[PDB]
Amino acid sequence: PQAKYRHDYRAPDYQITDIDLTFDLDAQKTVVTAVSQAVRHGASDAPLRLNGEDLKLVSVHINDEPWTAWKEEEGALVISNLPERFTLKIINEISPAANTALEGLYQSGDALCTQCQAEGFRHITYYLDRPDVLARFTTKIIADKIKYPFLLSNGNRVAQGELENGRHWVQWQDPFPKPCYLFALVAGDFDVLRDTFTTRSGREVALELYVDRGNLDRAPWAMTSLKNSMKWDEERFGLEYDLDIYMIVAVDFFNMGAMENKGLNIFNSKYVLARTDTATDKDYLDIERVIGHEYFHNWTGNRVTCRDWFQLSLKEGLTVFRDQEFSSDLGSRAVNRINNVRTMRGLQFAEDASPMAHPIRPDMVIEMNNFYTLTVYEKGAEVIRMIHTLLGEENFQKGMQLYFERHDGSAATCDDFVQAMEDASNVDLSHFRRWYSQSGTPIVTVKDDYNPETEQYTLTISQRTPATPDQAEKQPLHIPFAIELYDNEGKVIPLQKGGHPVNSVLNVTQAEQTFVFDNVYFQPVPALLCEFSAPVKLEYKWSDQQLTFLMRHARNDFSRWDAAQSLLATYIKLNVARHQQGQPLSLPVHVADAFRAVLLDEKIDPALAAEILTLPSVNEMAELFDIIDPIAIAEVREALTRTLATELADELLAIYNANYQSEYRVEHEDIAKRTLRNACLRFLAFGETHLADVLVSKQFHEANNMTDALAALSAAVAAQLPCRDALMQEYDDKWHQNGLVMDKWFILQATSPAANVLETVRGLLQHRSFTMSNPNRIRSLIGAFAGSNPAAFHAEDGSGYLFLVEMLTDLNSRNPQVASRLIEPLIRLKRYDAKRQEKMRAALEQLKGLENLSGDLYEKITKALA
Ligand SMILES: [Zn+2]
Repeated sequence: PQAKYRHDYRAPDYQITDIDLTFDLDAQKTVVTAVSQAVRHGASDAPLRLNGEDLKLVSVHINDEPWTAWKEEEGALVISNLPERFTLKIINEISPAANTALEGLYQSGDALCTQCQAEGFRHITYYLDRPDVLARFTTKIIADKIKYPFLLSNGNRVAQGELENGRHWVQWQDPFPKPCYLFALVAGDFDVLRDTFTTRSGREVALELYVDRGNLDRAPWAMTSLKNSMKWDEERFGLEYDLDIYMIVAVDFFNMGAMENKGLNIFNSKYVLARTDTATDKDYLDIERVIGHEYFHNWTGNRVTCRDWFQLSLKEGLTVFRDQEFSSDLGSRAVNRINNVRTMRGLQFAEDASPMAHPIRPDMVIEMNNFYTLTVYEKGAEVIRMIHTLLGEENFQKGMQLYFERHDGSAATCDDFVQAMEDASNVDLSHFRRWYSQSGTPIVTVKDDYNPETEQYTLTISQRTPATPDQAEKQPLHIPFAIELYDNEGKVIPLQKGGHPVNSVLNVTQAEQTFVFDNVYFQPVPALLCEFSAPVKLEYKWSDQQLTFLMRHARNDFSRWDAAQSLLATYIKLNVARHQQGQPLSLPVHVADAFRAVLLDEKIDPALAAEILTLPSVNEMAELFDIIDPIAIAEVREALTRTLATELADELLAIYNANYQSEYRVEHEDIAKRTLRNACLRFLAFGETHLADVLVSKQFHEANNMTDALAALSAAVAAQLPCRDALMQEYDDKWHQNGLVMDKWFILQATSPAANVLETVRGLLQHRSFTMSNPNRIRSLIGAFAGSNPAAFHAEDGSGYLFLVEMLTDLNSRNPQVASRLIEPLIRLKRYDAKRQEKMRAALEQLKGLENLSGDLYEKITKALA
């Protein structure tokens, strides 16, 4: 399998302007007839090179002439000797029922549906499967009426009829030219929730949500979120929907979260289906986020698409930024920012330190599906957010307007987007562009000095990015570095120099630079990298008292949570070193006191209190260390929880009780209270055993919602309480028929601290609610074990690696995309000790020798073993 390089981009020799598709649909054998209008742009002797994978070719005609001048090759149909403009007709067969990879057209339960990103359309017919080829689609679908009463594709229904032998047909037309990755087709029998949205200019849009029969009770929240998303994009970005119908289909079998196919999104049902007894506050907020995300792609992705797949961040980073702004505008901005920063620090930073490290605009790709990553999405969004920081909302919106004005109806590049931002704002972004082409996390080191004779505060700031496996050379970036200075009363000291105000976003552009501030009347406590103003690691020699001062006085809630994180980092690092020497936890009294003060503070937003009282996960803790000791990290996290539970027992129980809510509401004040209450519960589960057991068991049984029932169940598992086995069995007996609800239970089983966790996980491969045919089940059981239980995955006997190898040996053949997601914990070997590395290398060498090794795994394994 051959690498492809961004620098090799070349305009296509042929364009296809219009394509008329017919599907004679059947799960065993689908016949596709594709009639394309092609125009040559390249040299008159250039052949037409169509992509195709796993297709049975039936015929090729050019202007209705059976064509003799073609050859099939690996992944291609090469057609020679063509006129300048012509009608191409291809007939080919495919088999949805045999498509276990879930790429192209496949079977999802009884339904047929598509997943065409990045390059799945070539699994349906021979085509120019590249996103700079934009065609107007019309799609006719012919199927058995009883099996497939609903036949959906992009756009509007323009014809329909019935046939003999119990078949019917529908034809769809989408007036907007589109790259083929936005093609979608759905056939099946569904319940449909129907509603309407009227755009600000008065266009009435029919909204239709298709769910499996019986699931209509779980549909209204997603419909509500869709209307919320539409309204918000109008208010915030001035964008309206541009078609007459918006369809969403929820499918159980889906390798991704959701896809933005024009006017016909297809969603993993995990991001659609919610009822208060089945779904948590977090599920509700995730549905909102992902409904919004796919809706926001209508402009940032669809009306302006990607010239090539190396530009993936152009749509994904910008759309993630938009979904974050949506969630933040509608909810708690501080909570959203906190959560996204934890994802950056705990998950993305790890990827940027891995063999798969890549810039947000990659330079080299073997399997494009390997690059739908935390880097392209989450760091890509941090990069858009830095442009927003540098320009401010007004200029940023001007740049959006110029971007759409220039690029509406075409495929664009990351560079085009930056250029629009720069032209609209008159902010020079040429050094800034380096964030697109350099991989790795910068480390920003800050030293300060207060001069009492001159009343000046000096920050000496430096930056470096360590070399990564993909790039030996690194250069300084344009780092927006937001600061705030506090006097001893907690008041902000105006920033100024030489009689003029200074902007609080510093431009850190050099390897080393000094910034001097005048009229600093008192020695300041600084807040640094405010609101995580750049995606970097900060090195500053904090005192404990500077941090607790900030937790008490910082103006932005983010800064208070972030000061607590820096405070905790110090003692997590201390206690991991202690664990390694056989010693128990040590924590100064004044550190527990800072957390007591948060619990008892009446003025603090419960949303903030809740996040400060949620300890960093084992993955966030891992990023504090050069060499990861996952067993010490897990045990230290538990010991810290036990220590805080003992020191704060009375305060924890008071706040738990005060935040009781008899009514369940999916509303941001109610959610904040309940998140605080359940954060208290986590600690309380580690109190005196009988007391803990009673409290947890009672919450589980009296819960009037899944958020509270799951928080109880999770605490019983985490603290290994006596009630655990009974509660876990009760949930199984109640919920086994419901895969999405069982995913929560598989996760708890997979991440359990019990000594026998792997044995339990292996037995659950035979559980009635588990199946290897379903990516959600796989991710909930196997993926959560390997990625979210590193202590057990990295068991010293190497049993975790051997288990993952057995699972990937199956999935490599069955569903390479899911296999490649799941291999990720194994490729982090260089972060671990020598003895672990050699077992992990051994596991990777075993996988490398697999017969029919997928390109998806090949790419990661070869990087990991380099
Ligand atoms: Zn997206």
